Amino acid sequence: IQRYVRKDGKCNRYLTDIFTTLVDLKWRFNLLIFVMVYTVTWLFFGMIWWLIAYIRGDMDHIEDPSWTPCVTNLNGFVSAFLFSIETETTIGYGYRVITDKCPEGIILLLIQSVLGSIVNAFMVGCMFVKISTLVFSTHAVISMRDGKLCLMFRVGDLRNSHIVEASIRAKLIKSKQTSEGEFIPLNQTDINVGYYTGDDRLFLVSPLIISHEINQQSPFWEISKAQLPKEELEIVVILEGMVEATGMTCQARSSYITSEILWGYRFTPVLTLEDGFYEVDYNSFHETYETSTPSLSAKELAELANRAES
Amino acid sequence: IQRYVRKDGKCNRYLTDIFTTLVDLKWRFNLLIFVMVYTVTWLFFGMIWWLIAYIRGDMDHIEDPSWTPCVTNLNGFVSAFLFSIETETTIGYGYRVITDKCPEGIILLLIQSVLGSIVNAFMVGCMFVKISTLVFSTHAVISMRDGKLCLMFRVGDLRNSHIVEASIRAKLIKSKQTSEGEFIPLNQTDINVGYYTGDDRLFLVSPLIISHEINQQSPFWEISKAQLPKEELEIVVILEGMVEATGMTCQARSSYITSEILWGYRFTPVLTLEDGFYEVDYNSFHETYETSTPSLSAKELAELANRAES
Amino acid sequence: IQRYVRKDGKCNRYLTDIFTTLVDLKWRFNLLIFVMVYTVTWLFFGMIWWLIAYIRGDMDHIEDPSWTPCVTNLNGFVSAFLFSIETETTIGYGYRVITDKCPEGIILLLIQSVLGSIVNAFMVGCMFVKISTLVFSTHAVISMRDGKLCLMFRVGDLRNSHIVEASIRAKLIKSKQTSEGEFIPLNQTDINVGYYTGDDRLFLVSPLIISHEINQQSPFWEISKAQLPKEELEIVVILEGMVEATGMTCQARSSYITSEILWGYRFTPVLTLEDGFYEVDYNSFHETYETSTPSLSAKELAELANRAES
Amino acid sequence: IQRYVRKDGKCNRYLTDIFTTLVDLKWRFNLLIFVMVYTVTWLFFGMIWWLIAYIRGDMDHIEDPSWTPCVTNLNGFVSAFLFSIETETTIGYGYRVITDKCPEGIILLLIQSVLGSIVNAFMVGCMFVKISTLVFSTHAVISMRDGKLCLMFRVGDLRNSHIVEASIRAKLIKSKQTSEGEFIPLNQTDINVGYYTGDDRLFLVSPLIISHEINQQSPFWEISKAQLPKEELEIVVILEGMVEATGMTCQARSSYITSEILWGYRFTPVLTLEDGFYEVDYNSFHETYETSTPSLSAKELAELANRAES
Repeated sequence: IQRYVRKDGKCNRYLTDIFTTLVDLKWRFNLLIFVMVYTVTWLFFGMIWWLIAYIRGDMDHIEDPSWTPCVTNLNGFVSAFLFSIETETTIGYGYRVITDKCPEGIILLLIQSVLGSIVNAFMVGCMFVKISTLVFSTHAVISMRDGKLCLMFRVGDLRNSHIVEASIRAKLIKSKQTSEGEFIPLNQTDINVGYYTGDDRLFLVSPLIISHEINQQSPFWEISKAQLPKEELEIVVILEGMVEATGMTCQARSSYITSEILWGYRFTPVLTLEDGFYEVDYNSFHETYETSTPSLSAKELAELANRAES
Repeated sequence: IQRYVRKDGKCNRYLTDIFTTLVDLKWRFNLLIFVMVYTVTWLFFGMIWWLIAYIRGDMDHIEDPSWTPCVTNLNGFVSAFLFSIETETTIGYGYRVITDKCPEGIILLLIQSVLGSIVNAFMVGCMFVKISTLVFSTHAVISMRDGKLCLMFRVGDLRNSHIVEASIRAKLIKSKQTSEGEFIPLNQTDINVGYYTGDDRLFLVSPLIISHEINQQSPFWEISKAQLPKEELEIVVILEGMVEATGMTCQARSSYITSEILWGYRFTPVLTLEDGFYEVDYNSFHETYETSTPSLSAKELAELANRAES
Repeated sequence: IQRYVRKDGKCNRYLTDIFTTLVDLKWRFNLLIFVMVYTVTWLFFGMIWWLIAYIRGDMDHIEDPSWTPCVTNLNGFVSAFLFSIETETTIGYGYRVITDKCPEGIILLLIQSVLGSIVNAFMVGCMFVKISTLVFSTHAVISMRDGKLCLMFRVGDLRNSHIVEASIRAKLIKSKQTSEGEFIPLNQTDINVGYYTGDDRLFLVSPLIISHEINQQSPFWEISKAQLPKEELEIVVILEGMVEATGMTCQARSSYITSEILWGYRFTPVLTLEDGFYEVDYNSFHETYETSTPSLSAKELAELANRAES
Repeated sequence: IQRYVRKDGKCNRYLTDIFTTLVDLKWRFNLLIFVMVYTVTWLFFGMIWWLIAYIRGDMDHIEDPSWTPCVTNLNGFVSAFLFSIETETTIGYGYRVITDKCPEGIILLLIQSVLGSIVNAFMVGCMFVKISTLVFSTHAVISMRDGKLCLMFRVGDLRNSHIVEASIRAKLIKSKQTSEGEFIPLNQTDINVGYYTGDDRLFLVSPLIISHEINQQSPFWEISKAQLPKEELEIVVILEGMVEATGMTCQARSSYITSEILWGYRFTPVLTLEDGFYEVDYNSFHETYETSTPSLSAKELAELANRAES
């Protein structure tokens, strides 16, 4: 596409996967499907019972002789759904005699019991799996901090709750042409976010600015304001944080195209102490303000520094 | 609050969230709620079942004249809750006929069956999730050790059962002022407790003093004894380890403020080995005993060594 | 063997183990064995009942007298499987009485009930455990990249969903000869695929070329194009990554024997770019087209470059 | 103790942990205890039913001339354990009267139902939790490898399964003495078994000799053969591996002592080729032989080599 990975976390005929994702449903949808399957099974078994009643429908409905046709289930009407409910739900009341010695399809009862236990097991499994928030800045910025040009992207958690001890990874994807003439459509170069020093794992208790220093080994070493607009480089940032309870790393992914990166601006502070509690403005959490950042190349700035040292 | 993370492990209208907290309950609380929901279901079902026979309940309670006004039940006005218990718990005794041929409403027993299965499934699921110790020094200290100024804090296991694969990470939170003049309220800079050499990952069999050397890279590089009181920088130290008995990872957080960071001290001995075993005293683990350590800063101590070189 | 680890992922009387793998069965096989075992348990219960009633199967069956050799149950000798189905499935219809005076032993019912509960409990857990792809290029290649010789192997995600957070680890197993004189049959030397730089934890949208630079530290540092056929060195590469949809860890072992690792070839581009249209074809993933890669030994080539520099 | 951690993996009043130990039982023990629990529940309820027989023992209990002393359950004798089995496991027949309209309390049925459901749920949960190989060389050896002194300890997996990512970590515990005169009784100093080079996650298809080179940073940098016995160094090695089929992490802990470390010893090849195919001999795993090595210290050896080369 134009943008490789979208800003939310997405990059840009099967009868088994539908069953797998059916367990991943809202509780109301799950209970609704759970009642519907049972109702269908009861209705089908009741229809089966009426088909077994074709043998004795009119011969001795109330004659009660020594042999009434071959009475099975002792029910005189098509409303034998009572017998079906009692057999499936294992609540046989005996008002309807389970069966006579007459050779009916007792195997129909064998099917109801196994099917019910199997349907019940499936429903229990579906109930078991079903019952058992990070934000990045809109515009990553470039600013001059502590004598070095740096690339800054802010990270936070919108909710008051924060998933502490997060880890950050940054990958710059852009096309590279090598010395031999090899063209790689999507070259991936990792960005230092403190991995060497162990600074990747950090606390986000407040919204904080993740900083990549531009240096000789950095992918941006020779990036300058002059050519940064044209270059199609794309930055993709993945954040993995283990939740406070039953912690598991959740991948919060964002992207920054050359348009989103801004030169000469830096994020505007989000923390201000009032009455011992630090006001956190999520409205200004993304907002960036102009700073006096040199427009020369980072390598050019280093060369100017060495010239000054002499 | 002025102190960011407290010493214990804490930093300083929803139907689903309360339901999630309810599954996380004591065993006694869980069995109590499990019996209470069933009792409510049985009582409600008894009342609703009583409503169906209201027309024939007084018409012929025991008269049964020529089997007329069939009640769709053989139950009497009082203690008809037995029919509710039989329907919900699937005992299905035939003393009271579940449903007479007279139709009335047979859908009441369908509702009871689905509700009972659903309530049973939810209770089983809540029961399934329910069934299925590190300590830090009160005061961190600084002393001269092995020719280098160092910062030490005790880390111990309260229970004799060991915690394997303990990893210790220390992050110092203080407000940095950049060269540009952009103020960072909560700048987090990592402290090297052995991450490079793999000394970070340690097996704690007894309380062991984790030590960070104050070198050029250390945030404390230029902290003299006079400076340590002045600065309000805070340490946050986290130990993540799994139990020896079971592979369950526990994360224990702790904090240290300038008030609890002492100078010219060293921890006392927790273990003295004699009589066939280590003599373990946790009385002295929190306690410290003073030492004579140069008041000059670590950078200043290296400067003093340079002066000795002259 | 000739090849240590095969190309797919494989390297080259117990009641508990077969039982453990039995839970890992196809859904159809599991439901089939479940219904079959339930039917078998029911068939056995019916047979034991005939033996229990064997003494009174005639004596009071023919007489139909009052409490005189009254049978254990009010059932006939033939079609007595109904009693077993009712007792085991907990239907308890009551046309046949559960136990009578002059019982002749009611112990069988206790055994049947415990066995039935145990069977259901055991086979619900099996149902629960049961209900609750990266391709490597066939031929690793050697190409001249960025002014240095490099060993590169293509990794492809067959699934349209992109694999995320993939870590690559490469180990060269060779018959190392020590200077001491010890001959190590299977000496494992790790290969640097970006571990220090952090490039191992790569993000693959499309099949990408994993590259190892042949430097002094590299195991194949002195390997030569003439000797590339001679050697018996084998490369084992393992990829552990998370799917975008799900965080599932997998292992994909591969082998690159002396013959499979070509010299002078570079991979075929998988991605087709059409005005922002990205197409990934796995038909061309394995193809390699030749380049005039320098055939001198990497160490020899570096030394020649050094001599040229002078 | 004399030895801190034993060679197998061990280092050297509660009503909650007993339940955990009971869930952690053999399958036979779990089914046995469950059947015993069911028998206890039924037997206790049956007595209680005989106690309910106190109010109406024989007034119309047998003869039944009138409804006087109409029984809660129509059971003539103390052997009313048929009623207990029927009520608790929900197979009520009705040959024995379920309830009457003259009872002294039918709360016992409610108690029986709740206890039975709770017992079944607990016994299903226990069954669910219940249903749902590394070895080291007996004595480590210090030998001359590739012209440099090294510490070698052989580790392998007995089962042929291809355990993956068998990361190995070595910690040397000794009573190190500081310049201050305060000696930590246990000082954990990390040993570089490949963590710096990324060689730690070794494969164990063939038993393989883990090698630690002795350099300036190595703990044994100054140790010598004749001086090895006097020292108190204790080496503890922990190996973590995963089985092929996404197996759970398995942690094996082993130890060594001063007299279990030997000089000029090389493990004999665990696998020796037979008939053109290498043969695995777990009998030869622990086997060692005396090899020709120099007896001087590693630091002293380095100084001697430097003197020879000036």
